[PDB]
Amino acid sequence: TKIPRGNGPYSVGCTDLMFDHTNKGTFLRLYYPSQDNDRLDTLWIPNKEYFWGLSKFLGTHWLMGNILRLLFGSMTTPANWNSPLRPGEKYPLVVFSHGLGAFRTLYSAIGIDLASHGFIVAAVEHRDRSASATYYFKDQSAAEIGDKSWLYLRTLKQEEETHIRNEQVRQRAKECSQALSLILDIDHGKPVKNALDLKFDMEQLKDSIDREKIAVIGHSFGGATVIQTLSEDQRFRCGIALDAWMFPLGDEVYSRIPQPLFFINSEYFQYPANIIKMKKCYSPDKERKMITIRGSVHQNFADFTFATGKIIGHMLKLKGDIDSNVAIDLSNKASLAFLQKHLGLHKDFDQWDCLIEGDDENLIPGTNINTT
Repeated sequence: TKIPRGNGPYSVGCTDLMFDHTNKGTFLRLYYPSQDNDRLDTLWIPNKEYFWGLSKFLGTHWLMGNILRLLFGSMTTPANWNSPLRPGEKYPLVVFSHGLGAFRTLYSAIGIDLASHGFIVAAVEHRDRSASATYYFKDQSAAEIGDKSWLYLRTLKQEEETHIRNEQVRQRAKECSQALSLILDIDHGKPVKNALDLKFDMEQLKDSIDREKIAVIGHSFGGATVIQTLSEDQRFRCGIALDAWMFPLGDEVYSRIPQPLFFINSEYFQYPANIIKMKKCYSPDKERKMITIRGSVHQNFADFTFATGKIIGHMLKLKGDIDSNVAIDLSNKASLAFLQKHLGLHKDFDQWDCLIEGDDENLIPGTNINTT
């Protein structure tokens, strides 16, 4: 695999958690500091139907689905599948929200890097029909047999976009808050039966969370989801929006976000109608920071930027002018510095405080889009 290993000192484990088993329950992929580092064997895209959904998302035919599966169906991401959680420390928690057409496993480069620095990361899978695909179970017996019900991305008419994208962002925010509540309840001993039968004992998570140190992060639609989530749920102490797509948000939200918020943008994705909405979040009584990564594209924040070579990836707009490892390192280091500042962590991530200010050859303070 060319998804980078995390740069921090902790070994990284990965598992999946679904509870309850229904379409209204929570589904997430967990990245976490692992006690041991025995093999990097997590499967990146774990089911054939995700490839089918990606093909529908792309507007391609039957054939693209099977082809993606042949190329990437056995690819790993560098985490220890179902490895025990590293004991004896409480970890800060990130809930992560994916973009339109994505699903929970496609931001492992970020999730694994955070976990390697001592975070637990809960990457939610949304059931708002913004994921290319997702699944749930119609009853407990279906969960026991592994009898999955698939839900695929909803395509919208233009007259639908304003109302449905706003309904979806509100559902997404609810799903982020629900995921946080599930993890906090497990932390304080709620018995949970994972609807997935996996060799990770969820009781390991009891007393494992630093409950004051919680953040929400997300890409694209997931960046709008950060803002909607912060507005509704003050258990989240700060947010980081990766190339936020601001269209889904209602006007009411802009004034209702007390928490610190960091915008990390790609150079080649942003446009004035979107940036003006980020600017609406600024106020002298609030902490808002923005940086833009030079030479990057929207896909630099997701794992398909690592899936292909330099030339095909550039042609497919999965890669920008900047090296993908260089770009994700800048985003991850700036994120860590921001998290340390606003969660009050006692780590050394303040070595990267300069990146929050845009002070790097590969960063722009603020944005290239000067509109206001």
